Amino acid sequence: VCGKPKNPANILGGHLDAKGSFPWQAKMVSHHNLTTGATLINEQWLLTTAKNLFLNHSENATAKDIAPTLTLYVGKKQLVEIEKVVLHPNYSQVDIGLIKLKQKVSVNERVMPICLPSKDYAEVGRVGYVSGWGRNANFKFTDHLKYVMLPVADQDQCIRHYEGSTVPEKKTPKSPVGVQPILNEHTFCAGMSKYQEDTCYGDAGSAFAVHDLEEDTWYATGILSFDKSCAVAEYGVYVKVTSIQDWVQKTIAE
Amino acid sequence: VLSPADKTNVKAAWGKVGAHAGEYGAEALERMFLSFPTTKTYFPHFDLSHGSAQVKGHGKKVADALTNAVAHVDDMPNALSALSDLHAHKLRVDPVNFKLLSHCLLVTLAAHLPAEFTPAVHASLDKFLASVSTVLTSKYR
Amino acid sequence: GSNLEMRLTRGGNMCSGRIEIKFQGRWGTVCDDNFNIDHASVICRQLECGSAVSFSGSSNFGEGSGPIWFDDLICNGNESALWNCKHQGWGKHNCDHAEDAGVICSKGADLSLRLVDGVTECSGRLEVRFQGEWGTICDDGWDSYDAAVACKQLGCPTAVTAIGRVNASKGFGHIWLDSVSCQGHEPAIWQCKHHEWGKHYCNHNEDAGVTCSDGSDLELRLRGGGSRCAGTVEVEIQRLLGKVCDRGWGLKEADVVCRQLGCGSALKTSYQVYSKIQATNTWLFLSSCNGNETSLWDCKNWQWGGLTCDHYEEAKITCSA
Amino acid sequence: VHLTPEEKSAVTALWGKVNVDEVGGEALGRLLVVYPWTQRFFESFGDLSTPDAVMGNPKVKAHGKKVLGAFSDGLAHLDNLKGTFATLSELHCDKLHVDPENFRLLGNVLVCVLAHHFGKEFTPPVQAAYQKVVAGVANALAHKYH
Ligand code: HEM
Ligand code: HEM
Ligand SMILES: *[C@@H]1O[C@H](CO)[C@@H](O)[C@H](O)[C@H]1NC(C)=O
Ligand SMILES: *[C@@H]1O[C@H](CO)[C@@H](O)[C@H](O)[C@H]1NC(C)=O
Ligand SMILES: *[C@@H]1O[C@H](CO)[C@@H](O)[C@H](O)[C@H]1NC(C)=O
Ligand SMILES: [Ca+2]
Ligand SMILES: [Ca+2]
Repeated sequence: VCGKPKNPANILGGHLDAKGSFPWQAKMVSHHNLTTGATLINEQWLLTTAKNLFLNHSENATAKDIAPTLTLYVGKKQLVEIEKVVLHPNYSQVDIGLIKLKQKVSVNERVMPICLPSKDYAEVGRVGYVSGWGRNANFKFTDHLKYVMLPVADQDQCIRHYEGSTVPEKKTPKSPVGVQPILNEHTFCAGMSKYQEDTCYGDAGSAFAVHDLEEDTWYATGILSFDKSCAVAEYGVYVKVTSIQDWVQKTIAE
Repeated sequence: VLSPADKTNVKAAWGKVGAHAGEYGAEALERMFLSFPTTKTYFPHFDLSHGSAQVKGHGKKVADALTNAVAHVDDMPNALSALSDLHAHKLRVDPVNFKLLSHCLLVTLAAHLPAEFTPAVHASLDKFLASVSTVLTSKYR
Repeated sequence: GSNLEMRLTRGGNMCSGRIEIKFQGRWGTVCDDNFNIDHASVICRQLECGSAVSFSGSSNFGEGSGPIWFDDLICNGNESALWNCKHQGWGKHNCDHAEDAGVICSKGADLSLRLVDGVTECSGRLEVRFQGEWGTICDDGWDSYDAAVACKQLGCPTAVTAIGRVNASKGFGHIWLDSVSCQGHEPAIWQCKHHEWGKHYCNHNEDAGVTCSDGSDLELRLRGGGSRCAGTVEVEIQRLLGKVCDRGWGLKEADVVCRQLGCGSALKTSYQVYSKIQATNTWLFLSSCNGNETSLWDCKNWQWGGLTCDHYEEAKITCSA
Repeated sequence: VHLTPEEKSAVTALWGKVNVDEVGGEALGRLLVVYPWTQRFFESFGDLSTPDAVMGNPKVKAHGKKVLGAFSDGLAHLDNLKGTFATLSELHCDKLHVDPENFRLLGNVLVCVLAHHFGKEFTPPVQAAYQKVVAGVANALAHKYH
């Protein structure tokens, strides 16, 4: 069953996930002790970002290089072995990888995949929940899973906030941070909350989960790609899942 | 964050502090080394003790970099670009330590700036130092 | 025909704002790419609002909305209307809405300059009236060419021009101009180069000031060293006594002072006990002399008042003679 | 964690001079101004919108007075800190679900306020001792999330 958390909801921010409400969130740790996020999308597959998979590594690395160096946790502290990794054939515009597990994970109250959406929910103003294992205000990996509520931001406002102009040949890097996000038609942006909380180092790979009250179902509308959107820049940038749905179904079928 | 009011206030405080900046940087470093001894292992070739000429010099360098950043506060990624490259690639400084140093710098300012540490100016300086740390940790890998 | 209307929006009056053009009943804007003073002169002419004063991108008036009607205009400033300037065609542009041009004309601006809280009518804090309200200028980049332009505009003597605020309080309210950089030939301070109007980081502790003098009143003396050639360096400017701050005070500056009194060279910045010489509140700051100047007043960009030093102050000299 | 006698003497000798009715409100207010997400837990406190309003809010002052009272109680029981703080940990964790990072965060704000109030007397060794104390208190207070 997709998108039916047992306890539905009512990062340097707040909102500790105390009762457990995001059973699709996974915490991957690299060989050199960095924690990032990943999102269980069915009983055997998870979504993450290419950059997450390329940590600890040279800008030249393959799938068989990366696969044995990863460690992956679901639920609270249950280690799960990874079978393989499939990078998206593109990375200049999409920043996505799929992880395949050796065996099917048992589904329960604490571990359950999020459902993939059939509608485009990324309308301006919609408030989504981002859960993450990332760094807090002290830039230390958080001890407990947390989440924030963020609204989807205007794409053009975001483009202007990061790049000089929206016109391609007029663009110049204006990123308040060192690393530049990937911006194109496959991505959307999202502003922080109103008590000034946002995502930061290590949150990438997490799902922008939207709770559809009409069906009471949670949908992965985005996958956080640019996780440097700490309280210095304004918007995090996410890859639209609707724009990779076909590729996901295909990769799963094969 | 980093609103116009925050930028005005941080610039006011930095500019009044003026050339004492290096002394406060060195005091903040010493406070950090004594209070959070795990941070000492990034400086094995220094002699780490109160009054060290080497710590004084390094704190003066850090202060000068911060004054450069305040002087170029709207184009900070380029201004601090070289130091961010150095800190991520050569020194591999764990990002937590920038939060630790920034806190110790704030404590030093509080301890020496009685009037000039109102809640608004405290908040603006905290946000400024958090921004410097964010830029200097954005190239971690 | 008569189906073309233009207006300025959000600039607080009818003679200042972002350029909006109505065509076929829809309002739209113009990008600031290649936008210049000749275009602004045309616009200010269309509203009978007088001469152009400033042009700026979407920073002073905020971003517009809708179509960008014109881009890469080439027109000479004598055209009867902005839509009569040469253009690549309606709706052809490379600009974004961050490049929406805005203008302020003289009838919507209303500028005048005065000095306030001076020792004389030709010294004090410099205030500009804009749209009826008076405000100050921050001294970020404030130099001797700017002071010379200000002195010239007041009709004050320009032989010697100091920056800074003597007896002038800190201003309040708006800071209208920042990073003023004149060449000295401009007829008014608002025709020099400056940042965008109202966009600044300065605070009211930084206020530009001027002192305009013919040189006949500037006096320099050493007091309290037992002779006229040793002691604390006291200055009298417009009959106001003050002292030189030791920040930036070297042997070159001391040698300039020693030379002005005809005592040869400065031998020591040492301490000697003679008389009492009372303390004051007004300081002269020297940024640097070359040392070949004939007078301390010939050193560039010296600041008279406007800044407060720390405990270290009262530079003193003992010369040989 | 184990404080030596000179560090304990340093801490208690300074603490004897702290004004326990004001400093906790001062630290809580500064926490709310500098780290604004923490206002989520103080909805009943009314207007939390400007620095003057936070620092002047009498309920903020009163709650900070209670918080510092708890700090003082921990300072008097540096060896059995766990039992002293058991009920406060239950309160902050099981009912409010405040993230335990904020105990550390509040501690660092408190250190900054003490530095501002005591100036040169807040020497580097005294700061180090207070950092040890506040780290131990934060770790004790976060015990129920384990
Ligand atoms: C806001 C925080 C900081 C700033 C602005 C800063 C600034 C600087 C500057 C200006 C230099 C000298 C660069 C040069 O000489 O070209 C430097 C060097 C260095 N920094 Fe930092 N620093 C900060 C915090 C830290 C911390 C907390 C650590 C380690 C715990 C660290 C690790 C290093 C190392 C290892 C060096 C090399 C020293 C050398 O080459 O002499 N930095 N930093
Ligand atoms: C860091 C160490 C802290 C300690 C030792 C502490 C201690 C206390 C104390 C003594 C009380 C009063 C309990 C009573 O009167 O029965 C209290 C209540 C409370 N605490 Fe804290 N506090 C701390 C920090 C925080 C933080 C960081 C938050 C929120 C982020 C928080 C949220 C609250 C609230 C909202 C109450 C009042 C609840 C109510 O009145 O219903 N506290 N805590
Ligand atoms: C760091 O990595 C090493 C090597 O994998 C491991 O033994 C150690 O437990 C890790 N430490 C942390 C804090 O994760
Ligand atoms: C990868 O990029 C190529 C070139 O733009 C494009 O044709 C192809 O469709 C992309 N891959 C996928 C899976 O869409
Ligand atoms: C300085 O003091 C007052 C107030 O600014 C001013 O009127 C006066 O002219 C100045 N001093 C002298 C000696 O003229
Ligand atoms: Ca153009
Ligand atoms: Ca100038």
